Amino acid sequence: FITSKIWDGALAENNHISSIGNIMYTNYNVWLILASFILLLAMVGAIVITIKP
Amino acid sequence: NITLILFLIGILGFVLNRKNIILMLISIEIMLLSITFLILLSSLNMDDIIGQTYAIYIIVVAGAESAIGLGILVAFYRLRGSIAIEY
Amino acid sequence: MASGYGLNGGPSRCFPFWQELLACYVTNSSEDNPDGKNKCIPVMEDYYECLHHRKEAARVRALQAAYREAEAKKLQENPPTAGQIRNLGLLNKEEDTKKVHCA
Amino acid sequence: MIMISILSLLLSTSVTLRRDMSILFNRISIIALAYCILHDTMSLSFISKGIGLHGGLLHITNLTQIFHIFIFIISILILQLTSFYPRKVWIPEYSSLKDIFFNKILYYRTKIINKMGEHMKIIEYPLILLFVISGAVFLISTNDLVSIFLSIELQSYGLYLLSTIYRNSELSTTGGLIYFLLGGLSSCFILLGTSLLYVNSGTTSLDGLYILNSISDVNSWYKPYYLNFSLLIFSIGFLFKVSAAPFHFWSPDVYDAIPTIVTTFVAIIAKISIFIFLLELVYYTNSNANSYLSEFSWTYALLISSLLSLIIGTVVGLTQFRIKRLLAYSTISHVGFILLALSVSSIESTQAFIFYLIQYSISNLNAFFILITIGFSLYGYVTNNKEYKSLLDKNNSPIQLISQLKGYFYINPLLSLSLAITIFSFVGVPPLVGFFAKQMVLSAALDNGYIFLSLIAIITSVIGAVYYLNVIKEIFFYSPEHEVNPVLNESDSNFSLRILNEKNVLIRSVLLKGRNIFISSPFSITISIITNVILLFIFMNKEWLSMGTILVQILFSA
Amino acid sequence: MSAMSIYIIFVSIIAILFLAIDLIFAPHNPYKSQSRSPFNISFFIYGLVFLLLDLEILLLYPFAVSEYVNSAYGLAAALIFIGIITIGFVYELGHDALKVH
Amino acid sequence: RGLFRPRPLLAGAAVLMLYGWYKLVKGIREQNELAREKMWARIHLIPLLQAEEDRDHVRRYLADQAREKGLLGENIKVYNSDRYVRPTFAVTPSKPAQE
Amino acid sequence: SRHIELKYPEVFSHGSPFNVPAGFYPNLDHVIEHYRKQHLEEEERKAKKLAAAAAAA
Amino acid sequence: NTPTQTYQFPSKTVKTDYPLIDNDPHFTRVIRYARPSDYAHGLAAAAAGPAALWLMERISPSQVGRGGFAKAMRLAGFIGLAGGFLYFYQRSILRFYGMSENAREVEMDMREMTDRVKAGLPLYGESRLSPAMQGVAARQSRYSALFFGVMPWFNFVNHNQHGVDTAKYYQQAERELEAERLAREQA
Amino acid sequence: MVNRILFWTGFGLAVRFWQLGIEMRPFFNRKSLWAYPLFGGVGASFGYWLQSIDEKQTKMLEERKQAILEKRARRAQRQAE
Amino acid sequence: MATRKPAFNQHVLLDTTPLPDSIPKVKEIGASSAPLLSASFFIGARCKDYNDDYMQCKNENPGRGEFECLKEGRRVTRCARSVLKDINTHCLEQFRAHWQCLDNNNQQLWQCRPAEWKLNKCVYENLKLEKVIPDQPKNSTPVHLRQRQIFAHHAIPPWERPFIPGQ
Repeated sequence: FITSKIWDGALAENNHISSIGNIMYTNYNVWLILASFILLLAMVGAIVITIKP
Repeated sequence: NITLILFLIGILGFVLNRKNIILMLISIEIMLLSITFLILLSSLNMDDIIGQTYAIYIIVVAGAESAIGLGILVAFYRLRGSIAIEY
Repeated sequence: MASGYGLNGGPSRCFPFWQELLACYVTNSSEDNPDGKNKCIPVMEDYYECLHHRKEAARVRALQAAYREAEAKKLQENPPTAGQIRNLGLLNKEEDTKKVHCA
Repeated sequence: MIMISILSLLLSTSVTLRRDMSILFNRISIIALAYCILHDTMSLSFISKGIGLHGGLLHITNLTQIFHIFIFIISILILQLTSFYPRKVWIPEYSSLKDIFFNKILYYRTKIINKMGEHMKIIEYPLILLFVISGAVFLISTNDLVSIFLSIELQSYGLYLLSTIYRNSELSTTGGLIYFLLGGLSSCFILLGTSLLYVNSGTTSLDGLYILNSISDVNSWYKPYYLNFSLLIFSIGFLFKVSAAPFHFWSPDVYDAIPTIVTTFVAIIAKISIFIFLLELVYYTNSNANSYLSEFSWTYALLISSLLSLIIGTVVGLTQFRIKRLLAYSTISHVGFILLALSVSSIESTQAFIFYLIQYSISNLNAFFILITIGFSLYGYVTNNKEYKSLLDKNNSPIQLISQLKGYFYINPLLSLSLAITIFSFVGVPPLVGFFAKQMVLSAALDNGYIFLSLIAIITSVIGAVYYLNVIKEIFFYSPEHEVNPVLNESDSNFSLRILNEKNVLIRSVLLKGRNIFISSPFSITISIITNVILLFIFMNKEWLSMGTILVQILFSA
Repeated sequence: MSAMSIYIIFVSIIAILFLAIDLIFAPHNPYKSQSRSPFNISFFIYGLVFLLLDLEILLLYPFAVSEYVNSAYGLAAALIFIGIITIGFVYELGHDALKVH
Repeated sequence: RGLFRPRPLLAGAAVLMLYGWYKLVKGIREQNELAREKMWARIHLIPLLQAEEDRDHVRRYLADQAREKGLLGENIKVYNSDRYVRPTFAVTPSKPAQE
Repeated sequence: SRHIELKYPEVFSHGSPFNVPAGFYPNLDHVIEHYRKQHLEEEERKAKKLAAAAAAA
Repeated sequence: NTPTQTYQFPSKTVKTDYPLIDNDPHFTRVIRYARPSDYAHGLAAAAAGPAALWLMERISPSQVGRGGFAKAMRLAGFIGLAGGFLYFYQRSILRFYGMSENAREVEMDMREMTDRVKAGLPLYGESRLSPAMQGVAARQSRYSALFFGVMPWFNFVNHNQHGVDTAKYYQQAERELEAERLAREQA
Repeated sequence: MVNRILFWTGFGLAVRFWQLGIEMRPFFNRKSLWAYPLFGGVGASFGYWLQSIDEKQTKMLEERKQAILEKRARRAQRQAE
Repeated sequence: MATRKPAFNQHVLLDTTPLPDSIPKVKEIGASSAPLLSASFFIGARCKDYNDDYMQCKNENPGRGEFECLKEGRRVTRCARSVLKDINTHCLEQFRAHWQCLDNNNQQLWQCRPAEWKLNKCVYENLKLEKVIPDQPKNSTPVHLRQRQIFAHHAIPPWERPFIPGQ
């Protein structure tokens, strides 16, 4: 494998966590909403089946 | 290719297991990690942050599913006292 | 991949191929003429080549075999050393630059 | 709307620990779903094969919106079981519209109506049900591989939680454990299939996968074996969740172990969402030109599962004696018909598929409602049967044996007739809605050359009819083993009822007996409407069949 | 050979030496059923709520290193996500699953 | 003792918080202004750096095409497009330099 | 139908706006013109329907 | 000043009965173009929720303890208010989509948007968001009111991607910018 | 004879009858008689609404038939070359 | 050679083959990172048009910008080369002071304002080039013309003054 540099592409590089953050809340935020509902359901579900009311 | 071998290991967990249902949960976690490992390496080869984002949601969902399954197992153990199948 | 968002915050390296594949399909395929999507076949191959590099790998190893075959036939009386190589194009090392370039 | 109801219900539920609020929370979930129907009804004034939404992660079609509404309506009907007490006190002197709206009746209701029953004291039950509904609607509307996975986990995880929400039952906790364990395996196959799609195509978009497939269907360096092979692994995980053979073994245990009211929702809601989602995926991957791709088409897994579900579903049902295990095997047989219609992808088969799924869901709904209502009708009956005395979780599943229905036609004939009509519809006897459903699937299969599968379908139907006839034989051909409770009507055991006006002033008093306790109206009316829809379909079929005709014409619109 | 790589080696070597001294010089002589009790559900609940809450924080860390680009639009969806997960925390508090009293 | 009455402590806390936020507004705004200068400084350099890299890629693409036609007799076509794709693989000599 | 109509034609506007190399994005003017025509045709079809079949009543 | 590019983004074309005004109208346009019957329908829809719960209580009493019914009515009122408002929003926005009879609205948008052209205003306003973020906002909320039974969403962003060729507005503005000039000349 | 309004008025009457039969409650006591005009009235409403669905469905199917023929025609004229 | 960030590289591959004679030859820039950072705004002053033209040429030729824009590529090199000769003729001392300060200060411009103000005055009164930063907030002083730098490790001498051109 061979690699070289670019300059226009490297003007302000993001770390991977910043590249994810760029799109995670705006372009693909439906996934984030869906995941929150799964986390919500997991929280309420695991509590309801294990503890005395 | 490592991800393939890991998926086999998780698959073989069910094949080699008649009585240990705790190993059943672990095999599901190995398979999920194997599939996530494969997505992550492919998205590095294809220069795609969406693949990394997909991995993050699988981790979240796998974590949430482990929470539910451990909860269901606890509701089962409370009435039974064993996690062992009499086979 | 096809998303348009690469690892460094820029666009993904295969996105232009994906955009052109979608462009070819939208403007050549239709309900009146379904066979226009056959024009997309070479663009789809280019997108698959950008993702996975099979054809490029097949060419480079075919060529490298020939390159290493011919390189063995020739006789290197005085190949450049790594030290001379590391002085290529440097401010006060004109002798090493000429030796490396065989000029 | 469904997301607002869940969050608002959760917040009200969060700050309450009062178990008498369960019946009220269930009734609000009904109101919330009625608004969801209203909003989706307004969203049906366009014609499109599909509009992508929210950055292309979701989509809407006319078919998507119709089955959103259908899921809401089935969920409102199931929600009645937890919104009304099973039995009521009715007398002919509190029957006028002025009495119902301005007067009130006072009597000791707690024992009669089963006020503190288990299905009336689980606060979060309507809320978990809404989470499953959200999983199902989102999966119908999913345009994207990541959206598919998130939606299917959301619906699946709620179903596991529903199967275990009766935490004090050993049977329920066991069934929840089984569902989660084998459902976790099936989810891995779905994630594996979605992952192999992504690593090969470089896209998460379903649109993009269909485009690649469309170009690859021409008549060498990157021949696209992955698409069929990925969807094959993908489909197997979905075959587990609809309990198609040979991935069926879990459902007869789980459906029998969990309480019957839970089974009603668990056994019905998931098939609707997965089958509808599979429909679009089947249409857009269908290789029109006979190429090498069609040789390895993933949809043969659907056709093999259809064959195996026809045989297993009918043969294994022959020696079932537990009524809920018989319904599980009856569903697997009916899934074989649904899978045949989906596998043959034609305008006729898609029409047959759409009509079959909706009629099957209302029919399996009628069977569960009748089974629950019969169980709640034995309140004023006693039996000395030794077999019935050794049943487990009798409160959760009052009817567990087919033998418990012996002579039930002598206990309540019209409710027994409703059961018999529903079962004869499962067989496919004309002119019930079930016959017309089977007739449409057979037509399309024969018109597309699926003769061998057409013949196996008719032969399996005769075998399936045997255990259906056996339930009916039990109800009609024998005397019952249940007798009315002597003390419930002993000529000296009267409970008091006060009738009062709007000013809480006593108008009259009346003495009452066990003979004045009836099935609550919500269950009798629901059974009655559905029974008459099954029976009188031949006079009502135009608009219902035309809806599927228009939907398919849009999906196939060249 | 990088500083981080050398660092892990040296830290592990420290642990080996300490083990080595006590396993070589300290005197050694080998001096050398049970009952089952129920366990407290509180310990599963602590781990449960920790795990789900720890997952929610991880999903917010990309936002903290992407705020300039996200601007108003990202903040809205980040706030929606926060609002949804604090409702589940309100459920955890209100139902006293931490055994408040 | 006044050192432990909540009211002067609360007032003291609020002033420190109010001062710290006022300074944070001045800091992040000037820091955002420094980032504007740094990018525009890089922007002015990008064409002269990119043109130098563009020439280097042109040189080596041609040298690879000359190698292939000399070695293999003709040029194998990897892409059907005419576009320049930066190579993923490169022919390498069998050994590195000696020193 | 064999031809696939995009549910989400706006996917043509996807792509990161940061660190864009010069000449990276392919030209999409024929594509936008394709969807301009699709929109203008549909509006005309509605225009020539509720203005031509409405003059009868 | 026609921008010479009045259709800048590939939009989804949808078969409907009535002319498309705006596939992603701003929240305040949807409120302003609402008909008085939309308020009537939305309020009656909102009241239906707590009224249905009250009717169930009077005909099939819940046997709840002392304060339970007030708590359920508070939640039912909020559910009805949410559902009533979403239904109200849908009724108005369906005319912007062209999915419902919209003649009063087609006139009003033509009136309003021609006026901004003659004032030199941007047709849809000025955004604090980056152009790319406007694109993301436009692609999230376009036709999103058709999903209101599942997920709500509203456009609070001033973007320029509304799915409609805007040459018609510039044609109308210069047509009457010339008429207003000729009257000034005839004076 | 399939008149929608009369049929669904009858359907509502049959629902009340079957419901009373399922409940093992008398079919006709005087103070309950308002229910039959009610169930039948709700049935009549369902069938006026089904009437208007049928009108829309017929128009949609008629447009579809023309489009298929129009599609068939142009393809036939295309093959004339 | 791809733009992927390497992680396991252990070797470098060099090609000695020159450009073909069909391509006109340009001499490359011989300035390292610190000097051309301190000359960047002066390059941006004289060479804006050619810089923009070269990037517009490449955008006009997607997928082919390398090969189809070599001549405009050569013009950018010659214009930036002209600024670096010009500064090395008229402002060499102040040039060296600034980039040697930058090269000791993590190449951060706010750590070298006194040297930058010295050079900006010298460049302005010899080559008539002005440092310009687009879209700076109008209510505030431009950051590069502020007496005090909040993020500078060394506080700035009160006597050293920002160079406002034309004052």
